[PDB]
Amino acid sequence: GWKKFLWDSEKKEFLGRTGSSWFKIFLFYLIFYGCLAGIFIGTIQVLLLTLSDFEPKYQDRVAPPGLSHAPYAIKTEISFSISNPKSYESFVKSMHKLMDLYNESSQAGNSPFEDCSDTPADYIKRGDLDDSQGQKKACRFSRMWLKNCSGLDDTTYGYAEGKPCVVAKLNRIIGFYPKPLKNTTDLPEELQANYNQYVLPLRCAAKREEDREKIGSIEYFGLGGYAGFPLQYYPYYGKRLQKKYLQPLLAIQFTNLTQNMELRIECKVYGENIDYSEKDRFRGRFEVKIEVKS
Amino acid sequence: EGPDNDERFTYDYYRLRVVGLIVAAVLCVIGIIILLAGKC
Amino acid sequence: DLDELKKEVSMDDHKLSLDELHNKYGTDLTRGLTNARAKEILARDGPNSLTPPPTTPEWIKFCRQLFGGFSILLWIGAILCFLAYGIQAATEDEPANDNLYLGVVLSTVVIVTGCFSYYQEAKSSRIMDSFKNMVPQQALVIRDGEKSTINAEFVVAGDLVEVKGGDRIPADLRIISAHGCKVDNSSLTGESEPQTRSPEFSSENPLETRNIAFFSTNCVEGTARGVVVYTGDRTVMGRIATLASGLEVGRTPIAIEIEHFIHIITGVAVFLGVSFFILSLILGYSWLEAVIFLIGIIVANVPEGLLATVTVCLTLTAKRMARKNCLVKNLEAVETLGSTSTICSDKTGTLTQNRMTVAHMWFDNQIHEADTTENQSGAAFDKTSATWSALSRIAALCNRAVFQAGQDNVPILKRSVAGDASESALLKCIELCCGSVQGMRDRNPKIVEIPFNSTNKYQLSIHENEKSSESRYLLVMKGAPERILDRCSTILLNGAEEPLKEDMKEAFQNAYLELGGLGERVLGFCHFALPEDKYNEGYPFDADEPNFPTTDLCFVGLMAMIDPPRAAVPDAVGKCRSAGIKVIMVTGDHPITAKAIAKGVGIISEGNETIEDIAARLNIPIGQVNPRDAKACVVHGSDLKDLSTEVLDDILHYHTEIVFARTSPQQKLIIVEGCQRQGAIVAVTGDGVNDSPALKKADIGVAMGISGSDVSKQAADMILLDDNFASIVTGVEEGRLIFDNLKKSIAYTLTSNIPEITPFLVFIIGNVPLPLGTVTILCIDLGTDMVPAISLAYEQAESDIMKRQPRNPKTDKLVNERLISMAYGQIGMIQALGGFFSYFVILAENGFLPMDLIGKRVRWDDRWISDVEDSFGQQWTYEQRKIVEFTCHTSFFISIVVVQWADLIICKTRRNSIFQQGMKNKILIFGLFEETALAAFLSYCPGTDVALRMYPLKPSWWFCAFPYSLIIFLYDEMRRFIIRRSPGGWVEQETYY
Ligand SMILES: *[C@@H]1O[C@H](CO[C@@H]2O[C@@H](C)[C@@H](O)[C@@H](O)[C@@H]2O)[C@@H](O[C@@H]2O[C@H](CO)[C@@H](O[C@@H]3O[C@H](CO[C@H]4O[C@H](CO)[C@@H](O)[C@H](O)[C@@H]4O)[C@@H](O)[C@H](O[C@H]4O[C@H](CO)[C@@H](O)[C@H](O)[C@@H]4O)[C@@H]3O)[C@H](O)[C@H]2NC(C)=O)[C@H](O)[C@H]1NC(C)=O
Ligand SMILES: CCCCCCCC/C=C\CCCCCCCC(=O)OC[C@H](COP(=O)(O)OCC[N+](C)(C)C)OC(=O)CCCCCCC/C=C\CCCCCCCC
Ligand SMILES: CCCCCCCC/C=C\CCCCCCCC(=O)OC[C@H](COP(=O)(O)OCC[N+](C)(C)C)OC(=O)CCCCCCC/C=C\CCCCCCCC
Ligand SMILES: CCCCCCCC/C=C\CCCCCCCC(=O)OC[C@H](COP(=O)(O)OCC[N+](C)(C)C)OC(=O)CCCCCCC/C=C\CCCCCCCC
Ligand SMILES: CCCCCCCC/C=C\CCCCCCCC(=O)OC[C@H](COP(=O)(O)OCC[N+](C)(C)C)OC(=O)CCCCCCC/C=C\CCCCCCCC
Ligand SMILES: CCCCCCCC/C=C\CCCCCCCC(=O)OC[C@H](COP(=O)(O)OCC[N+](C)(C)C)OC(=O)CCCCCCC/C=C\CCCCCCCC
Ligand SMILES: CCCCCCCC/C=C\CCCCCCCC(=O)OC[C@H](COP(=O)(O)OCC[N+](C)(C)C)OC(=O)CCCCCCC/C=C\CCCCCCCC
Ligand SMILES: CCCCCCCC/C=C\CCCCCCCC(=O)OC[C@H](COP(=O)(O)OCC[N+](C)(C)C)OC(=O)CCCCCCC/C=C\CCCCCCCC
Ligand SMILES: CCCCCCCC/C=C\CCCCCCCC(=O)OC[C@H](COP(=O)(O)OCC[N+](C)(C)C)OC(=O)CCCCCCC/C=C\CCCCCCCC
Ligand SMILES: *[C@@H]1O[C@H](CO)[C@@H](O[C@@H]2O[C@H](CO)[C@@H](O)[C@H](O)[C@H]2NC(C)=O)[C@H](O)[C@H]1NC(C)=O
Ligand SMILES: CC(C)CCC[C@@H](C)[C@H]1CC[C@H]2[C@@H]3CC=C4C[C@@H](O)CC[C@]4(C)[C@H]3CC[C@]12C
Ligand SMILES: CC(C)CCC[C@@H](C)[C@H]1CC[C@H]2[C@@H]3CC=C4C[C@@H](O)CC[C@]4(C)[C@H]3CC[C@]12C
Ligand SMILES: CC(C)CCC[C@@H](C)[C@H]1CC[C@H]2[C@@H]3CC=C4C[C@@H](O)CC[C@]4(C)[C@H]3CC[C@]12C
Ligand SMILES: [Mg+2]
Ligand SMILES: [Mg+2]
Ligand SMILES: [Mg+2]
Repeated sequence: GWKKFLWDSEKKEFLGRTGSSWFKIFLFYLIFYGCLAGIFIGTIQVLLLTLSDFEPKYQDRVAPPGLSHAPYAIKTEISFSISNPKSYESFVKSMHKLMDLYNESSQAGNSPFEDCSDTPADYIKRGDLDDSQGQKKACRFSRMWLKNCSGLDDTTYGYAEGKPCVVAKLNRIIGFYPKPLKNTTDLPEELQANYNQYVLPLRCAAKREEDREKIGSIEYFGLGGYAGFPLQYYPYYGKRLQKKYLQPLLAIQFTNLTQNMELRIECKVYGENIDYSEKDRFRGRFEVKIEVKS
Repeated sequence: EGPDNDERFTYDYYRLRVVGLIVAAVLCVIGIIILLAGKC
Repeated sequence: DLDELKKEVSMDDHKLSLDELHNKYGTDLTRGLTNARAKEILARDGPNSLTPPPTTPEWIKFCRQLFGGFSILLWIGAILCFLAYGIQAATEDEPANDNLYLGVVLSTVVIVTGCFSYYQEAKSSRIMDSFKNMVPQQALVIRDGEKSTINAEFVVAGDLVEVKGGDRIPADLRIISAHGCKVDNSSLTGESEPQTRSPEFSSENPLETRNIAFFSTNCVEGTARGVVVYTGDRTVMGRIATLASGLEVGRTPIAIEIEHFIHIITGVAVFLGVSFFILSLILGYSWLEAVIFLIGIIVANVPEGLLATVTVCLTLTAKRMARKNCLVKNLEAVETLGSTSTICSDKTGTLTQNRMTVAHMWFDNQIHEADTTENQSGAAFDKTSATWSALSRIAALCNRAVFQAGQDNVPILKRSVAGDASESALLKCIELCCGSVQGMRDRNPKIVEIPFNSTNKYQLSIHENEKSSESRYLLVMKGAPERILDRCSTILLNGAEEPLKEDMKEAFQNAYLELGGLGERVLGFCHFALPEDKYNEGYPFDADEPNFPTTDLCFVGLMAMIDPPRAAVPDAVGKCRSAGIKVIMVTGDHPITAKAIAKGVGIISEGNETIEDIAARLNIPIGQVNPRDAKACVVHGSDLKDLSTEVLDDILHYHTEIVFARTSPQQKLIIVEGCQRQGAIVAVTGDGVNDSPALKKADIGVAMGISGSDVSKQAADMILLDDNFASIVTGVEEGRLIFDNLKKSIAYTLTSNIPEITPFLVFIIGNVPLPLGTVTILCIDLGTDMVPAISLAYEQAESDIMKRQPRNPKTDKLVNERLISMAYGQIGMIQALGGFFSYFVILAENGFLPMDLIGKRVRWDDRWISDVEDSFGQQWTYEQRKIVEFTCHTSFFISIVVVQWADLIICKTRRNSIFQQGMKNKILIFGLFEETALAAFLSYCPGTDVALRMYPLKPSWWFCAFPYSLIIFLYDEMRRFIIRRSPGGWVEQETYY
């Protein structure tokens, strides 16, 4: 058994068959699998011929945009010691990775960058989603706009003396026009002052009623000095039609933060085509657990 | 179209679920019919 | 419980004297034992009652069903799942609970299967308990010189016991004085007729001598006395029952097939795991992760539903059998009949009816045959001549037996008749085609009768003649044909009378040898009209002197009789032989009768010949002929006792029609073992206790239900509640049909394996998002798939199953490499490709093109990256991309169902085409419809994306698996075509299961 079914010397068989058999089976499987591969490839090519290169056919799983930030928190918590420098390195490294893309050296010349209104403005339509006109042009976004959180002055961005920053960002969606709430009698409390129609407002607060008192002065930095996103940076025409495109950013400094205590801060954007979800905690709003333990 | 192109981001999943259920129900019935057709 | 001392043939102290017997056990031949001494012995060794069986608690046989070979594999699978969960819990934070769900599910599957199988075996046990009708019995013992009737449990060794015709022999007695006592030794020794018990000794074999009464036997006619020699379990049938209980059980063929099946499943499972373990270690992953990968691939290669599918499959075939009165105690004993290739049968009670019946009759120089079948379904014998009427008067009058009071309800053949078996057979035949004998008897008053004499060798009697025109006297007499022939001089031919010239005397001699050679017992009947002038109506013929003319009588005709076989016995034997099943007769009866019954039922085909037959046809000694020219052989038990192992092997290896006669139960067991030593499956069919050791050691025992003994009924595996022998043919047919169906269902549940594993393999090697989730694999293996696999059992035959030769056990298996090459190699591969196709389509329509999916799992899984760029530049949050992955799982599962449609259709038939067999199986159609309705329900019902994580699909996706399904159908169709046109070719020895 054990030895024979492995190698017999009368019938000159190996594992069961002769030399000419293993070849018949191997050749059959090679031809069979080859045909299988060619068929699968053909059915995938017709699929490539069914889709368009300038627009995703289905855009419903990304209708309400998200709200992400610059620091990379493992559990949406920012905890670091003001003494030990090797504590906030993971934060600054990320922050830097994000801002390193808005360098002026990158944004230069007429192409493909264009100087836009230094003050919030309206939408700008660079035509349809075609290849007729060449690569569209995107508005320039300077670093310096963000005043105390730019890594140009205090590389660390704040984390050095108990005053961290948080660069918020709106998720890029093709053909998405941000729309703000109108001036009518129904509008949140916060939003009444400084109603620049052209600005999408971002406002942070405390999750619990108690924490209000322990959170100090939320100082926002942005285009024009407002706490929002200028409507002029939209819409986004997609990578293929707008490579070298920069999305607006909003900096948030959490000055006067109580020491040695976990603070739950929820930031939220307001607008018509913006809706939140009780399941996705990053759809329109975001949560951060800051704790400057020193 | 233009600014108010809100329809480009909506899908009527409700009507789809309703129809898919009607169909599932029908297939289930037909099945039962075939199964008991002969024992009567 | 020494088995070798129980395997030995019975020994005894029969060859002794009445003085030696009384001197060995201690006992007064005329006064018996004393009550004080009787109680001293009763308490000294134990009551005369067999030991009850070894009770089996119900919790024990439940734990048995929870184990085995398949349930054990599922048990180890659950254990592995929990091990991997423990490792993930102690090594990583936020451990997914996928493994804990899969483990509790596997445990539940094993528990449910056990509950169902146990419930079935209990059902059979209850209907089995409704047959033991044990009524207490009391014996007649003589103590201190007085007769007393005491419970059977109080008889001891040494006291005197008296028996009377109609009672049961309590213990093993040593007859001391008898008065024409006869006993029925059919259950223990297998002797169809009543052997007379005489105080004298006659044969060296205790079973053949007449000075010993046995346990469980009954005294038919007469009274006798005897000293109890053996008592309690130490009796003959006690040692036989104890031996039966002390025998092993065995292991059916279906079980061995399931075992080798698990062997292959584990071979490929541990192979894929240890290999992808070394491969993962070669690509950078850590050990902690590789261990989980190994366990995951091993668990993924285990069929959770094949267990439930196989059990329900076998149960469905067991109810078809229960509908025709064939009950199986176990569940796998339903397949052993189909795999049998050598049936060892019993004669008395199994091959025959154990009831004497009038077979042939002689009259008007012509042999007439009578119907000897239970339900009376045959040919009449021409009841239009006067000769027959005179014969009916002779037999109906010169006969003293009468039906037992209160039988007005049972049929004419199954009623109780008080008397000898010959007068009973004659009474039944006359009452059958001549109406009520009670009026036939009161119509002619019996005047004087001279009982059968040992010297006269005849039974005669005179009665009045009911002719209202003839007041003469009628004289009738019956007896041995030779004696009666020497007392006649006339012959009633067609009514008139004629002389007894040598022409008819020779025709009578040839008729005598014709009925005699048929293994039947013949009797002669004659009558005469006494002249009323020499013997008036007033003269009384006292039985003292010659008042009747012994000679010058009128012979009317001979009447033979023998025990006939059951109705469907010849047809069933022929059907078994047609299927290539070797029929070997094994019985403890006289060879002169065994050979005749063998030739009459088909065991010894007409034309074949034995060595003695050749020596008789040539007129030469038997030591000269060559034994190779004889196809059939009659092996005597006495000769069987002195034979080596090789000799028995040669007996079965050179003789095709074998008949073992005068074989003891132990020898029966030896014969069964001699058949197994070679390598064939054996089925023993019997009824008495002598068959208990044969039914137990055989691969499958078949006990009779009405005519069977309680011991052989409890030691058998299959019971024939209707005593129909055709059920054996039905069983051998069903055993095959459900086998080809098990093969089809196994290939079905194994084809889905591949499109269920491949996703994870490409997940680790290619780093693409997870294609098939865990709750989907579960919704496939334990949901939709169950109904179709169960339906595959209802498939009819393709070719004649009762025509092909029995399957070879050493070469044709249940799960070979030809199946694995199809399910795991060709169909499963196409199904996996179809699933991946629907997958890529769903991700390409939402924005993730195939070029950007390779290399994303690290960020696609990360829970803190709320900005994942797709092929078009859009930013997707974590929950948004997860919703799409889940919708891809839902469509993958639906693709599986779509390809399963064509798989269930190509699995319906193994060789034949669909346009030939046909879609007449309503269950399969229902399976497809339900399989589709369930998938639509799981996707479209609200709250599923919350509970099970299955999102609705867009009507254009459901059509991504259709081309693959049609291709599967066309490929298998052309496959099942070259096999038909090219028999024995490459496609057959490579893809023919
Ligand atoms: C986008 O801008 C980044 C900053 O640009 C600077 O400021 C702008 C406004 C302009 O003025 C521009 O001209 C400036 O360079 C730019 O990143 C910068 O790249 C340089 C070149 O590698 C870095 O200089 C090196 O500094 C290290 C030590 O760095 C310390 O501080 C940083 C934080 O700033 C920490 O992350 C580090 O861990 C250290 O703690 C020096 O050791 C190193 O030495 C090298 O040069 C000297 C001569 O000076 C040689 O003798 C040595 O052998 C070495 O070769 C450099 O001096 C600079 O740190 C870095 N800035 C930051 C903030 O990281 C970025 O690359 C630009 N990206 C794009 C895509 O344009
Ligand atoms: C022998 C075995 C017989 C078995 C019979 C089984 C019975 C089949 C039972 C039902 C099937 C019919 C289903 C019809 C449903 C139509 C409902 C409908 O209104 O659906 C519209 C969708 C278009 O969706 P949308 O995304 O464009 O819009 C979405 C717009 N929103 C989401 C915004 C609202 O369309 C769809 O679902 C398309 C529906 C699919 C079209 C049916 C294709 C039939 C395929 C082969 C059969 C060919 C037979 C040939 C005859 C031979 C005779 C000898
Ligand atoms: C012998 C003869 C036998 C014959 C038997 C016939 C049986 C009857 C046959 C059919 C009955 C059809 C019933 C149709 C029910 C429609 C319900 C429906 O359309 O609900 C849709 C909405 C949910 O939409 P949404 O906005 O949350 O979508 C998610 C949107 N997002 C995720 C993007 C945010 O419902 C809601 O809100 C409220 C839902 C309330 C709960 C309704 C319960 C329905 C569940 C099961 C019934 C279906 C069984 C059919 C038979 C199948 C057999 C296998
Ligand atoms: C990310 C990528 C995805 C990867 C997915 C992988 C999915 C895995 C799919 C299938 C698993 C394949 C594993 C091997 C299966 C072999 C089946 C087997 O072991 O069944 C057992 C049979 C016994 O059968 P029986 O009972 O009838 O025997 C009766 C003998 N009596 C009667 C004479 C005594 O034993 C035999 O067949 C003898 C054993 C023969 C073993 C052959 C080994 C071939 C394996 C690999 C070859 C690769 C070479 C590639 C290079 C080609 C050159 C270019
Ligand atoms: C592009 C899409 C790709 C899809 C690929 C997957 C396809 C798989 C699904 C269906 C395949 C259907 C194949 C059609 C085969 C028809 C064969 C046929 O017709 O052979 C005729 C037979 C032979 O008769 P004979 O001469 O032996 O009679 C003798 C009578 N004596 C004895 C009285 C003389 O006649 C008979 O079988 C008796 C009559 C039986 C009539 C059956 C009709 C039902 C057929 C299919 C059910 C539909 C399932 C749909 C599943 C989807 C669920 C949503
Ligand atoms: C011959 C014999 C024929 C017999 C045929 C029997 C067929 C039976 C047919 C239908 C009955 C099915 C069960 C009905 C379930 C109703 C559930 C329901 O009406 O849910 C409505 C609400 C959804 O509300 P919402 O939209 O505001 O939620 C928003 C949530 N946000 C916003 C956080 C995402 O539910 C919730 O909230 C919580 C959801 C609770 C989940 C319950 C689902 C059960 C899960 C598995 C069992 C299925 C096993 C398959 C059995 C197959 C049998 C053939
Ligand atoms: C004859 C034909 C039969 C056809 C039937 C199909 C057979 C099905 C076979 C296998 C499927 C069973 C697998 C059980 C899956 C349980 C999943 C589970 O436990 O998930 C736990 C989830 C937690 O999720 P999370 O961490 O995301 O929550 C985060 C919540 N935050 C973030 C808001 C805090 O909790 C929840 O979903 C809460 C809701 C609990 C839902 C329980 C549903 C149980 C469904 C089936 C069990 C009964 C089946 C018996 C039928 C057998 C048929 C032979
Ligand atoms: C994209 C392309 C679509 C094409 C659609 C084409 C539809 C064609 C419609 C019907 C097909 C014609 C009907 C065939 C009737 C044949 C009747 C017959 O007498 O047959 C006998 C022969 C077998 O002879 P033998 O010598 O081996 O017997 C040996 C017997 N012994 C072993 C005892 C010696 O049978 C054979 O050749 C059967 C071999 C036939 C293999 C062709 C399979 C065609 C594929 C699909 C059919 C469509 C069904 C599904 C519908 C999908 C709807 C979307
Ligand atoms: C999306 C999924 C797509 C899947 C599509 C799969 C299509 C691929 C189908 C077949 C390709 C395999 C062809 C292999 C040919 C080389 C095999 C070979 O070297 O074979 C040698 C033998 C000749 O040796 P011998 O027997 O004389 O020696 C006797 C030796 N001793 C004793 C061992 C028997 O060859 C023979 O016997 C002749 C046997 C030839 C095999 C015929 C199998 C045909 C099966 C399917 C074709 C139908 C495709 C329908 C698709 C419709 C799409 C819409
Ligand atoms: C920042 O928070 C501090 C408290 O931590 C505020 O200063 C306190 O003011 C109270 C009077 O209301 C004094 O009793 C405390 O002694 C002060 N503490 C310190 C450390 O100065 C301060 O006003 C806050 N400043 C802003 C801009 O919010
Ligand atoms: C019936 C079977 C055997 C036919 C299989 C045909 C195979 C070989 C055909 C079908 C579709 C074909 C592909 C169709 C499109 C392209 C894109 C082009 O830029 C390179 C060639 C390539 C990649 C083709 C290679 C060959 C291909 C895969
Ligand atoms: C015997 C063969 C040829 C029959 C094939 C029937 C196929 C085409 C049927 C079976 C089930 C059907 C699907 C059942 C449910 C739905 C959901 C509904 O909202 C749109 C139609 C859709 C998606 C159906 C399309 C057609 C479909 C896939
Ligand atoms: C994902 C890809 C690369 C895996 C390809 C696996 C192929 C090569 C494997 C899958 C199933 C395998 C077959 C499974 C069963 C048998 C039967 C045996 O008697 C000879 C080997 C043979 C014929 C195997 C050859 C190799 C085989 C065809
Ligand atoms: Mg018997
Ligand atoms: Mg047994
Ligand atoms: Mg599985």
